[PDB]
Amino acid sequence: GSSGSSGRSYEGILYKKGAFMKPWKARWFVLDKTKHQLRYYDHRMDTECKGVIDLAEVEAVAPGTPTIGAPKTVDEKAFFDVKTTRRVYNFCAQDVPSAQQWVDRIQSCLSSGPSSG
Repeated sequence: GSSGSSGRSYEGILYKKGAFMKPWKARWFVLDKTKHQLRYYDHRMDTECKGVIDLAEVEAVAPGTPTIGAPKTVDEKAFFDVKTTRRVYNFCAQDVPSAQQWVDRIQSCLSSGPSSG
């Protein structure tokens, strides 16, 4: 991170696969490093958070490719899939880099393993 002070975590635009008539939906996600969870609100600063993704339940992530429905803004070197216990998630930032940061972030808080080394 470093860039800007910001709260005690990160926050940026994050879309989600459509899987429906309509294309992907752009939502405001919240990469909480302190809570290690994924909080996304329908609208920037909504009454309450709608849905959570325990990063601690993330198996890993991989840079996927732009499919149908996705935005024609971001590139292919941005989209990143998030694997969890529940199911696979399709996410992508609004930039090739901005995305990489999203990954590194999520990847920076995957699952607890062996310490010391």
